[PDB]
Amino acid sequence: TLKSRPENLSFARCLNTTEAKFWQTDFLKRHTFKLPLLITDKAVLASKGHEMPPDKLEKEIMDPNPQKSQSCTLSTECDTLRIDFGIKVLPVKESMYSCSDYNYRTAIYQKIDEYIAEDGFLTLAKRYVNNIANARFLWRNRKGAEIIETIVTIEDKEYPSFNSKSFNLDTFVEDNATINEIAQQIADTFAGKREYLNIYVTCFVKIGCAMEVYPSQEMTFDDDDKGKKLFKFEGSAGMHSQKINNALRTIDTWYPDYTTYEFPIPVENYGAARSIGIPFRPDTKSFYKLIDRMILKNEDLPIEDKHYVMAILIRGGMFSKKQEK
Amino acid sequence: TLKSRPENLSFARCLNTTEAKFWQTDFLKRHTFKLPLLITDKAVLASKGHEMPPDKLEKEIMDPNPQKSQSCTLSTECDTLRIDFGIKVLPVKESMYSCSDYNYRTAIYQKIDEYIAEDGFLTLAKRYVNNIANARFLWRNRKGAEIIETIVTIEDKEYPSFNSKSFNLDTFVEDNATINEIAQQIADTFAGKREYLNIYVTCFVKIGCAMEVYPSQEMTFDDKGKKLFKFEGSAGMHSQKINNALRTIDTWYPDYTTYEFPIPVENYGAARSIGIPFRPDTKSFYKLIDRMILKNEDLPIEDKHYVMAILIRGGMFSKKQ
Amino acid sequence: MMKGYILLEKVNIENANAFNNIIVGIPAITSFLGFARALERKLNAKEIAIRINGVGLEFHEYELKGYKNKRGQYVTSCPLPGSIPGQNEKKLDAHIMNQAYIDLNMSFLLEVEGPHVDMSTCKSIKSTMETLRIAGGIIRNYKKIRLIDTLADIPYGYFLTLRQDNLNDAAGDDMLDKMIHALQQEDTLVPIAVGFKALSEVGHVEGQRDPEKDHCFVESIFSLGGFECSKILEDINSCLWRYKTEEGLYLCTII
Amino acid sequence: MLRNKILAAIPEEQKINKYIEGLFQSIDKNHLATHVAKFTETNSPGNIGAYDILSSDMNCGYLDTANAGWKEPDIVTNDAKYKRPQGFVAMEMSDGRTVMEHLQEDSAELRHEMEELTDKYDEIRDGILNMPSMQPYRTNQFIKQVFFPVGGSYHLLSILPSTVLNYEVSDRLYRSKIPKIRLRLLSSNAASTTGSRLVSKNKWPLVFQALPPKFLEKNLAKALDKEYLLPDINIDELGVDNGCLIDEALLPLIIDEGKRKGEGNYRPRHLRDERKEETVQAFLDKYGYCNIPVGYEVHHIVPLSQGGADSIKNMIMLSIEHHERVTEAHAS
DNA sequence: GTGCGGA
DNA sequence: TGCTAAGCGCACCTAATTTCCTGACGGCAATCCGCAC
Repeated sequence: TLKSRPENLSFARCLNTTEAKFWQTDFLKRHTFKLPLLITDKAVLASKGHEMPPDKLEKEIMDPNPQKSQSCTLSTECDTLRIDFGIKVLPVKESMYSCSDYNYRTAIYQKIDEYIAEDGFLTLAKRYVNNIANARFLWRNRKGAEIIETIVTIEDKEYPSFNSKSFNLDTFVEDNATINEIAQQIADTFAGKREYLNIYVTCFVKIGCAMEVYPSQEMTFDDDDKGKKLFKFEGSAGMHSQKINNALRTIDTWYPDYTTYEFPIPVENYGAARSIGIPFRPDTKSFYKLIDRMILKNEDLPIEDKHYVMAILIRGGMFSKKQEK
Repeated sequence: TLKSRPENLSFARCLNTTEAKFWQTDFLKRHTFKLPLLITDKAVLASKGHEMPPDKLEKEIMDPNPQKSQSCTLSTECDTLRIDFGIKVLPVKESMYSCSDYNYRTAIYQKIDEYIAEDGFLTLAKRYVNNIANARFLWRNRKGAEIIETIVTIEDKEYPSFNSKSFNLDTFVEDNATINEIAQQIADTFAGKREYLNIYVTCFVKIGCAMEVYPSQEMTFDDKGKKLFKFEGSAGMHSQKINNALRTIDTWYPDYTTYEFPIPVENYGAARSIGIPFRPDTKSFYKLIDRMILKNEDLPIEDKHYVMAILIRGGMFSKKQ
Repeated sequence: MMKGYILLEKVNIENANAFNNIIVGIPAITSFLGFARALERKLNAKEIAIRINGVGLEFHEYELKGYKNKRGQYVTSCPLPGSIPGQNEKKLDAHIMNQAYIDLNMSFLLEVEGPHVDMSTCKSIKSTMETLRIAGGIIRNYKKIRLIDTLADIPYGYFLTLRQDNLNDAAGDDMLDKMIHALQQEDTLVPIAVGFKALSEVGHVEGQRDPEKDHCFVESIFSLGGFECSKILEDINSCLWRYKTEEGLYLCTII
Repeated sequence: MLRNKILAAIPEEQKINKYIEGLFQSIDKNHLATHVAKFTETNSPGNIGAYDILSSDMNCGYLDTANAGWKEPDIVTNDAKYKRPQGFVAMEMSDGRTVMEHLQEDSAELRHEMEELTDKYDEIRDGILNMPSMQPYRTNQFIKQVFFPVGGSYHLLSILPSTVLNYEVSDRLYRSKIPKIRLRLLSSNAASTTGSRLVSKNKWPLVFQALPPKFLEKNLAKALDKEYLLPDINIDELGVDNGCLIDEALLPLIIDEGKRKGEGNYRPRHLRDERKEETVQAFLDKYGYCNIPVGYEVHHIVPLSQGGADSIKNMIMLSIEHHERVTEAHAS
């Protein structure tokens, strides 16, 4: 009989993503031609329009406010944006880097094998390939585009392309042949029948000629300068890997109140999405209580809770007992 | 049931404007001929004519003053300035970047739907197309011009031209057919019946041969001279300066009958030109948005025009606790 | 029963750890030697007997995550923190600790000793390197895995070597003053971390990662290093890092 | 004085009782240390650390905490609540000296000042002069644990950071010209959570910079040299029968495409993609022939020497008489 | 679910 | 498809002085704390 989670248990990511690099193109010559995209320096003159106490308002309502910033825009002769990144898929059971107790290892390996037996990592993989098909990794670069085109290459086989403006960001499709064929290979990589899979993703966004591209913004703490700082990857603009992965993990539609709020949330340990300030899974349908009901008090759970637990184990983290002194 | 504004509220722009690039042409051959315009480096010798205390003035009144500068002029064979920029129009209900409470989102969406139910974003859009029609984005390049012509292109249709020296800068026209035709599409883009709209604007300014052109100047922060804006090697203008000249549409401030001129749309109504704040206590954005959403009161239509104009401009509107 | 050299050529590592409590820069040498040991341990579970006994570290390009100010100094950047286990795990904003990350392109020279060292070993290393990390960073791509014989089959780059003589023969009154003076005299040297030193005795405590091994509390030790090109080098053996263990000291040295 | 001070740090008499009463209930919860654990993650349960008072070597090859010249020890608690002693032994007195130096000699300068403000200076001084040492007793998930090979087996090692060494690198680098980096990530409230005096005083430390030399730093120039160009014409539907240029007037098109793309991009050899035979094999497949139709040659429409991809797209098969034309024009 | 305690 | 083999490419001397290098206003709001009660 096992009574508490082990003193040291850790997991690693099974979906590893690389940083993205941005380019500019032309749409009718998008398979032959590419130019670099660079970040520029912009300084502005503003007015004080923040909410101030009434004493300070009488003294500071009409005062100048210079600030420093940075910007990124396309040229006057190019109308498209090209984004290239890559994903590495690794097996789940070989991603346990630490486990102090041996019986917990045996029990969790038995539970993952029973999950391979029934729904062998196919539904979750279908949702992850969908979140590549609708292009949610474009966050503010998806607003105001005429054509969005996404191409997925596995090994040396280029798959047929996607029109990413024909998918809704609230429904998951389970009847497209290309999505099913990628999802089967990702399921086989997750289940142990393969050992590694490398995916390459290229996206083309047509926004207009001299329009604004929105790169990722860095979190830096300096006291002399306080301005907007954007990501520069090898001299050119880019997006972080964490941004692209949050977009990919937005697959959760099994939280306790989904009939009121009807959007999918990211997969987290307490359902803490950064958009809404109240957690969605705070006590009874959290990860710790469901894994203490699955393993420690042997009991069959509904399939949605198993989907959530396995998605947390694909995400990774430090899952251990409350540390005592 | 709603007390306070949420702790993280922000909006995004619904009128994204590109930067401007400047060219030089001739007026009779302006449809087949354009040349680049560049910024030159100047240095000038001066006299000490700033105001000084009486002791220093006796010692530094006949001293030379070398200074550095920059300038931009047209050539000897060209007489016309050409400025090109673009505008992207996005919907208003899908421009909400952050909100930490779902009920405030539902309330804001209901008030915007009531706004589309009374006036389908048409008055504001007519004012925005009017500020394209009178060429208010030419700030100092509009003084001393013979002919100003502005052409508006949407998709592959070039709309008929505008004479920008027949529109007054203190009145808004509502009877011009071309303005109405563009404004209806901008209003339908604001409503949500279309997903985007891209407008490209070209303007020709006849000023004469070898006369001066005034670009935008860059801000310096430490301890300086005059630096001018360069966009892809040529002279140009900032997007913020054009966008400020497209938001001078507010004629609903409390003391409009004394000063009869439009001001740009801001939160406390601060006019940098005429040195008076015009919306300081009760008709600011904060009190009106706390009297519209948090107490369910039916405001007059002018205050609704101001609130939707601020929500097309954008900003950070967050409360501490 | 045989000895050779295998070269892992031009590997891209993204987001590797770059903080060792007094140093922000190149990762510690123990991470690279542990990458070599992890490759050895994964190859020996596929029933392929091999033993890596020395690794040479060659550098081609680097990029520190951050920016350079107008005064010429670096300002580091860190990712936004997420949920961290503890007493404040259900909150929306988490704490910000001390961290730094670096991006590297490097090449590795491995001295292998086994019963067979052909190109099937190279194929196995190619099949076993897409499931490992270097420091805490991911491998995006490599160029080619091949056997080498002499110094002229090595690509161009700059190797890292130990310079403990330039630290023991300098200034005085403490070791840190010798470090600062030796860094002020010759400007092409860097401080590196080279292993660990004990702070307790060996035993068993509660809370270990593996509860069946020996345990000791340690502190990191630091030394000096330098860069030499690949076309001014004498021998292969003068750029190979190896393990050495005294009683109370866990080090990495060039003999 | 230690007078006004103990008031600034909050009637005007119940006060001086609150500070001194709050002090004695906490002088048994402050310990001495050279290495602390919550400097890595401030969520480590307990008071785990170490006091290394050993002997220097001075000629060993390595820097440690015992070979440097740390001058001031550190005092550490577990919870900020209990942290008055570190402020108390930090208030400077009249002679520009620290409560610490006066409590080791007992100059009456203090002897006098305390006894009017309290009734228990005797008990307080004994608890700041014989302080217990920090002991390493257990490990947790927040302390970094790694393996190290020792002689056919492995040892598990838990790393504890040094607080006294961090304070002395920052002081000795504020007056120096070797490269350095300042880290500004720790806040004031989180520094107090660590529990140490030397981290709440230096929360933004100065550290060494150890980078490779500066000609090996990434930029846009050393990133456009690892990419290769492809032509803007697809031969598959373009004047060409099965790969061979039938029209002599379409030669100038090849000349102008090669002139346009890869014009001012010279690349030395080390920076050129190899010329694998598989691509001229793969080009022929599409059109058969099993063999080069002699009298014709594969020409990369964009020279693999002025920047071009070794790809099926960047080749077109033209006659030798045509080939002598093109190799001279692009050379010129 | 609170309030403490420093630099 | 071939287009040369050999040698060498100065000794002197210098590179200016004066006067000065602007006055204004301002440089964001939010958050990033364990622990004992």
